[PDB]
Amino acid sequence: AQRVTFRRRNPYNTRSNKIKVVKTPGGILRAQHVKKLATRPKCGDCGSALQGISTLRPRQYATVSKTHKTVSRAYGGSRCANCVKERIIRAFLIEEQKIVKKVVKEQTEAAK
Amino acid sequence: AKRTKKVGITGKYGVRYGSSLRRQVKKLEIQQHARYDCSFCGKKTVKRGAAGIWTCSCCKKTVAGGAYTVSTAAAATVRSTIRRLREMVEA
Amino acid sequence: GRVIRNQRKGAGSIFTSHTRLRQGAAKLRTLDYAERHGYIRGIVKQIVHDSGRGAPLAKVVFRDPYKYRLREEIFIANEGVHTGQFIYAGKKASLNVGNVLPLGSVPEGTIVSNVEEKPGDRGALARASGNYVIIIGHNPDENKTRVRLPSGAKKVISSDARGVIGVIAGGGRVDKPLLKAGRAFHKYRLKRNSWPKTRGVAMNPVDHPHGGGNHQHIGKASTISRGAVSGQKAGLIAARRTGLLRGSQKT
Amino acid sequence: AREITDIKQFLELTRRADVKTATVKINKKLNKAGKPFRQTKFKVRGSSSLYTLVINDAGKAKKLIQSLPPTLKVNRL
Amino acid sequence: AAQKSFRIKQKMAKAKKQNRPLPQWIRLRTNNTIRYNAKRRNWRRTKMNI
Amino acid sequence: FYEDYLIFDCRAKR
Amino acid sequence: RAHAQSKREGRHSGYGKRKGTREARLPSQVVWIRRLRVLRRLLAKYRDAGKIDKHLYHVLYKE
RNA sequence: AUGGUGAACUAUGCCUGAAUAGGGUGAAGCCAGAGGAAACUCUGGUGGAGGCUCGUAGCGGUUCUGACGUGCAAAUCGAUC
RNA sequence: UUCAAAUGAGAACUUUGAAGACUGAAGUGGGGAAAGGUUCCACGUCAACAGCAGUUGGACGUGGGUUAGUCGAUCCUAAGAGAUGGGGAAGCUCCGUUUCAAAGGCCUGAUUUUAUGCAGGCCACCAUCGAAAGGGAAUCCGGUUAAGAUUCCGGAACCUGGAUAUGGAUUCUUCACGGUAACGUAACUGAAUGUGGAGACGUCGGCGCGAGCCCUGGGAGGAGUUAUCUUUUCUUCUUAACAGCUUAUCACCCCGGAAUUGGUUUAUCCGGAGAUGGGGUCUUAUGGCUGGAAGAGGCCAGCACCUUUGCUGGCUCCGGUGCGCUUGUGACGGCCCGUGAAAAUCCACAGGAAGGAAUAGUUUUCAUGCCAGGUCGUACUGAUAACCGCAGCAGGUCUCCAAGGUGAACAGCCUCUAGUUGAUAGAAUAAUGUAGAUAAGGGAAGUCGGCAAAAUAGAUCCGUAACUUCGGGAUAAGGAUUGGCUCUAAGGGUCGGGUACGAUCAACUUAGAACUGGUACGGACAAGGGGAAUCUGACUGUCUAAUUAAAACAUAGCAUUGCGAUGGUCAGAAAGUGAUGUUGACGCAAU
Ligand SMILES: [Mg+2]
Ligand SMILES: [Zn+2]
Ligand SMILES: [Zn+2]
Repeated sequence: AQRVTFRRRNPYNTRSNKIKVVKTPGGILRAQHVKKLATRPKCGDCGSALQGISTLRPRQYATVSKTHKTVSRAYGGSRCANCVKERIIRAFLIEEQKIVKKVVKEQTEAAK
Repeated sequence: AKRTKKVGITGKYGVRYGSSLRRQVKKLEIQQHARYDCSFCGKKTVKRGAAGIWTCSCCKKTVAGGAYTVSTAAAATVRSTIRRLREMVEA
Repeated sequence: GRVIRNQRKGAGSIFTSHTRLRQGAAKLRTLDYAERHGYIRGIVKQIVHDSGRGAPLAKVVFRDPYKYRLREEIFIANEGVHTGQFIYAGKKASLNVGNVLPLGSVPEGTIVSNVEEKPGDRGALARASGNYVIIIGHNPDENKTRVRLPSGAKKVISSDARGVIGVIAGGGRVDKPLLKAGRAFHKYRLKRNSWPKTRGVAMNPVDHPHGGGNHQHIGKASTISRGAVSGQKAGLIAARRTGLLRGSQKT
Repeated sequence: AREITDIKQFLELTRRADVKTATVKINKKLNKAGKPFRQTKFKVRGSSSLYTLVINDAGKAKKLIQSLPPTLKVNRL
Repeated sequence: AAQKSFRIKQKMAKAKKQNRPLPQWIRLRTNNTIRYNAKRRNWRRTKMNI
Repeated sequence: FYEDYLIFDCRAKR
Repeated sequence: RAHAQSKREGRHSGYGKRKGTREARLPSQVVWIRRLRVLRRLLAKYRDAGKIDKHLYHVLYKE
């Protein structure tokens, strides 16, 4: 039934100051200051957590390699695979329909 | 079972605030806590987020509408008036 | 006497607005070249709630036509506007909902919102939940447009002025009773400190004109001239009539 | 801090020229209820990390010790 | 406080060094009228107000 | 400095 | 420990040793949760074994 | 009357944070079952709402017009609330 | 509170010991914020102070004492404050903070009089201040002092900034390969500009998971009890930051094509916009194994000595349970005319400027290796004695950890750990008091008034009116039961079947029956008096700090009024000034 202390000088139960109680090699209970939890990166289009990317705080994303932060696809760490698929399809298709819209007016005014 | 004859969702307000006001609030609370038909996905998923904001759980679309209903009658009228004037002028 | 509550509301100490959660000023796009020679396309990226505003806002994204940039405008959403929707802003734009035509470019009976009263106001008249402006007629000579405002007032403005087609969303909002001082407390917690209101007749005469008495009573009339000065204007300012409205508005 | 599990990496590591010290810790362990045995740990002090090699066969350990250089200061214990 | 400014700490240090009785050899000097330290301060009696 | 409250009596005074 | 042993055997649990409600001592929601977990566990085991088909599994789930 | 100092008490607003046992009642929504010369109701559960409630910590401060009333106290104490 | 001893001139009060007690984990404990400022600690010491005493002390006198790359400030913005330009003002100064301003600085270089101009190009924000509780680069264990410690020692790590070499990777198809895919890996060019994410977020409810704690079995050790009993009561059996391998609800991919509709949650949602099913990918919260690391730390035993003092050995293991407590977290649900910060900072992406190899090259987001990390704070109290109240004042003053039993319960009552045993004492026991209690018979006759007190009280079962806004009234009213012991019944989990059962493990919940007893039993604590009616205010809520808590104020609801911006209401000495207004009649202002 050992009781613990905040090991720093901030006494208040703030988000910055969460603790986990941990038993040490001395046998005692001690408080251990845990950092805030890391939130996953999201796709700009859908807003959903996008897999293959490591979960960290923003300054810890500068310690690690590219592959913890990117998938090998175009729009890797930024857009979901499905969003990418959708915009590929949209791109190709409405480019083709722009061609079609062009030749339509071309032959129209050529007729008149 | 049925638990209330006539107060329904307004049993949480108890005896307070008067029958006529509880009626008025019933008629709108039902409306806004209801699910509605999505015009894009065809499903019964559209639920209010806030006043005038109706979101579809599937299709993840968001629509501006009424505070307690998706479409006001006054705005459906506007939509029809507008369709008519649009297809009246070049036609 | 003492300075009264209405006089204290101009210093703006505790009576200012609470404007932190508000997303921004819901202005129309600046009137540049496109909006008066053609149209420009934008896309609605999200409809959101604005604190202290019963109408939702629409984050429309347009492109800058001069620099590779993606300037984002904050529109008041209209009833029927949705995400993924294309908005067309300009003179040569189609008469669909969400679009920002000029008033010269729409027929009579058209229903419009966020109307500029002068071109380049970027939003005025018909901005609140459920409210709309009607176009009555035109004057292509001395280019002018007659409109009907939500008040019943007929106004004449420029046909080069703009307006968003359709009705402002959030209608029916005041058809629900609040039932609760708490609900009203939270209503005004995000606008401004205007609530609760104590009655002058329940005050002391140092604090109000209506104050004092061995009975609660105004004593003198509550109809106050417009030529009255700050500290007297408590009651019914420049009341043309008073009492219960038994009939039409004689207009 | 780190384990290594192949002796060749360990020998490559002992000749890194930032390595100065090593220690050799003997423990007594129980694979099962029928046999206690002599585990050993070879620990090498790099400038930034400590590398540890766990050996459970004393026959390999007594060879690995003589496989060390003389430049490395060892601490038996 | 414990988390304190250097300026405050400095002014405290001065007060500490000042918290002394007389040196008793001043009383022996010629034409001396100082009998005791009349500016003497104690943490219970009188506060600094800094 | 002191304004004690018990000398205040209006019972039987007026 | 002696008192606990006696309690296990059913002692010291009559009406005169109860200062709290039945739902305070053991909630109805907890009992129901245990019960439904049991029934759903069983029906799922029976499906996976083949002692029951999905068409009966469904009606028994909802029942 | 002139010129200055004060929101460390308190009043109110804003920003940023923190704090608040166990119980009772048992609202919507949902499941099953029964009933129906057609129509839709009834029962049992689930669920866990409310500027609801009993009642802690906490905030207040009703009564004893109790103690004290040159006090422990220039407003406290105790029970009761 | 008591006894003894020691100290001393002297002991109700100091110290030690022995005993008896209390706080009783919503503590008289252990830490902090503010404030205080050396009160911390030692030595000496008692004239004053400690409302008696005093050998003692927060007193007196003399001295020592606060160690940081990682904790914080420092930095960012919040509400807001406030220079500049300009404009007002006789003026002290006011307005305003991006404004009617010519408001600045960043990469590559190009030269090789040479230091830095010209060469280009880029870029337009437009001071600064504002949080020791917001955001935020990174450290943990053990040990150590009279007094310091995430700061010192020892060991083991990490971040930033900058230098830089080696190895590896890559290239003659110049700037990687694999996988159907989800995606993966040790790495595996990428300037301007642009997008996107993180930072970055309510509240409540229950469900799941984890941690620590509680509980508990076996075993290895030590202490206790032992007239009698007790395979017994108590206690130790621990494992940090960091690193590596693995580990997941959600989400996603592939095959495939669903009604006889299925899957599925405590909670009812999901599916031809492709379910179930089969196979896989991912986040690594979290947990497990290993390293760290047993060498440490804990429990013990033995042999030793004026001594500094040790020296030597062993053991430090294996499990289980749960509406359990606290806490963290995940996936969901409910609420809203309430939808519950910002910025610094970091990353990724798009793009493709420029630069690049073959007798040799480019790359330092891969590994290893080198250097540095400044300034200030850091003691102690944090309160019936360190702060504020004139003081050693029963007052006031922000927060964290939180054992066992009873029991619904951080209720009340007893106890362990830790801490106090302080508050002027002695002797008697008159009246009167204060606090607390009891009382024959009566039963509000008392009194302005049932003031005060009593009575009631929990849980289970039964039963429950008028009235009603149909939601309530309602625990209405009103009745019965409750202990201990011995039994009974019911309610579960996991394993087991060619292509109906059996074994095993473990829970507190309910119900019942016998038996028993000076008919007692929510046995202490705890814990509603109720009913019929009236005046009044709808309710919840608020105020006269220190005589009035109310019927007063507010409230939702109602109604009225003004205003379409060159405006209404209000402010200012003025102003190129302001609040409403990040507004626009479903709004603002006034009643
Ligand atoms: Mg018939
Ligand atoms: Zn996506
Ligand atoms: Zn949809």
